[PDB]
Amino acid sequence: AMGVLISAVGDTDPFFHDGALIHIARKYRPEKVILIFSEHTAKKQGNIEKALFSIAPNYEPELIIHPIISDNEVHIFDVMFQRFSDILQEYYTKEDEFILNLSSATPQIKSALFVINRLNGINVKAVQVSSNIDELIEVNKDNKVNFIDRTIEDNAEKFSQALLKKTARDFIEKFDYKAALDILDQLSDFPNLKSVREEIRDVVNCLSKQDVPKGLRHKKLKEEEQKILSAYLTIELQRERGNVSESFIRIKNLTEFILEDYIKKRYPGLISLFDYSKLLKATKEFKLKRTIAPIIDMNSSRNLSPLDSDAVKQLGIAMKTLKTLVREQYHFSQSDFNFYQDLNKILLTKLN
Amino acid sequence: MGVLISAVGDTDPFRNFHDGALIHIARKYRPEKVILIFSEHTAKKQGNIEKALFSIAPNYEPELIIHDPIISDNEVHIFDVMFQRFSDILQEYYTKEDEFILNLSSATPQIKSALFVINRLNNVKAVQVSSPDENIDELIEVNKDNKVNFIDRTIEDNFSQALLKKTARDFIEKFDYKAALDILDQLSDFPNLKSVREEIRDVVNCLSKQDVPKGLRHLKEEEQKILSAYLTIELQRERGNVSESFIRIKNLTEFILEDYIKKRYPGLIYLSLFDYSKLEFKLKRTIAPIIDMNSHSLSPLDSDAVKQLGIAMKTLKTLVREQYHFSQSDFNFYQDLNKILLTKLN
Repeated sequence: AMGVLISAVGDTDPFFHDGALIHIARKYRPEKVILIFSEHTAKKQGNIEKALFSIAPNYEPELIIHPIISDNEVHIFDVMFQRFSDILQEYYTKEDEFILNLSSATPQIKSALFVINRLNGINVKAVQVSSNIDELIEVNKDNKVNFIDRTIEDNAEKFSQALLKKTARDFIEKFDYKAALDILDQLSDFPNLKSVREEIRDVVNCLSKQDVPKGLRHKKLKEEEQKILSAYLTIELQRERGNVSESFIRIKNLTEFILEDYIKKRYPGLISLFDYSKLLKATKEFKLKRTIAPIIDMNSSRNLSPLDSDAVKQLGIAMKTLKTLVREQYHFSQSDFNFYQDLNKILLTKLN
Repeated sequence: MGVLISAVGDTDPFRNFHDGALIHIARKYRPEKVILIFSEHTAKKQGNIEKALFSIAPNYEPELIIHDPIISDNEVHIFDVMFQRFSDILQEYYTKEDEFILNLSSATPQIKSALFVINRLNNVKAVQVSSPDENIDELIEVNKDNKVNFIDRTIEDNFSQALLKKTARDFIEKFDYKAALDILDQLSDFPNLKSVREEIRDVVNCLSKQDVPKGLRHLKEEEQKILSAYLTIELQRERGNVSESFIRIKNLTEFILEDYIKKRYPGLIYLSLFDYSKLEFKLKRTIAPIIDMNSHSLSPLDSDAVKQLGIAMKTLKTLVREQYHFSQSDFNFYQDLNKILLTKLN
């Protein structure tokens, strides 16, 4: 990797103490002295060099002269950004660092450098500087090894990630872990990366597989619990999203899973929903038939290739009878019915 | 409402022959809310700026907002300081309903920079006006651009939205309509925007309730369905919802194997797939894999089952095309819609 200072050369460069460029270049000690001079920054072409080189021998750089800058369009706003946005675009800096040495030059440039660096969503440093050719280049106030380095970098989020974060966040809170996941995998290194990713990752993987997610692998009463929880929220979570045709499947599963669970106990089996429906009466069932009814009104009603509109309610009304249904047959908890709410709350706040 | 948050700089109106940034910019884009945050120096020309503004032309005098806090002359040349000072100013009136211009010309250059910084970083726009006390009427009357016909050198340049766009692209390119939708939903107005959304929405809506997308509605009535369901199943596999495939495939075969014996011999004898498997010695060798997926209890799918979710897809795929001639002109619908969509977004 090498360091390229994609920095211009205004009135300040190169000159008791040196100029932002001199300092900028001198302090960061790079391997690419990118210089995009302008109409006035012609003159300084001559000495600017003599400065950069003559600072210290046996420390030789790349001094690449930039399309001269536009003696008129060097105080033009959007132009400044357009030129520079290109200038940055030129040397993409795949595996090197850009020294956006935007401390010196014409206002527009300075502003523009910043907006570039600050915008520029990747590893590229934006920088500032706080305030006889060979003659001056001898008595330079920072012409030694151990000098007061006034160079101080920006150290921002890049703001690229900002949108990324926000935009990925809104999905996690939107209940869309798949969305969130992808968002996140784009996101460049960040502490709470692992915890966001790893978390999202475990949630993702688990859901698809049809296992308990190995996060909500809580101390439940065997598979029947974990799975019974895992499903119970697979449908809930699901219903949260969109898949209003997922419900039917999930429910009709559980509607059975538990249906067979209770039947397995009361009147030990001793052998569809109509198998439930019939079994309900004769086999120590009465109150369960009321419960299991609407549940079994949806599954039969659901059944062509059309989709009713009262079903959009029947789904809802199905859920309460499926939530309520499970609470009875198994005594879970609202503390353990927040699995993902927690996940989201730990998650969201881990994002922040 | 169009409300420009303009600085109150020294070269205000009375800035030579032509009109002066503030008043200049203001006229050009005729705003309804002439937002002005005036600092210590510019505090003098507080009244004048009112005269010129209003005296620019009648039947177009907006309610101007004198900035709530006086600007301090310690933040004149103030670099980042003004950036903050700006940062808050913008935040004060988010007015996502309305739109804003950040007058490039304003006053101290730092405040300028900030005004830019504010605008670049992130609904409201801004453009400066390229170059050429107590005058009052003297200034206004003999104004060099003080007449309806004037040269509009106030020309502004034209990021986050772009980034969001691409962000939302990939989702469409991943075949995630909900995603794409979302990132669109928030997105602002654009030329393709309507269509990119409109279709997206119709496809989500179309996929939502058991019906067939507007586009996909081009075959007979049912054939639309028999097929318009399939691509459902195909879209499924795309985004790893393996769980959905089984019941789609299942519903698929039988919706067809039945709608195939409807005419090839009405028969009576829910009609389970086990029933169809009995009722065509040749057919009963092609729909074997679909009957292989017949045989869970809250349990998961072993590594192998994900294969079955595939051989069956080849079972149902070839099953679709065989019994109904459709052609790869159909089962590219979404392959195209991607390309239409993506082309569109461009």
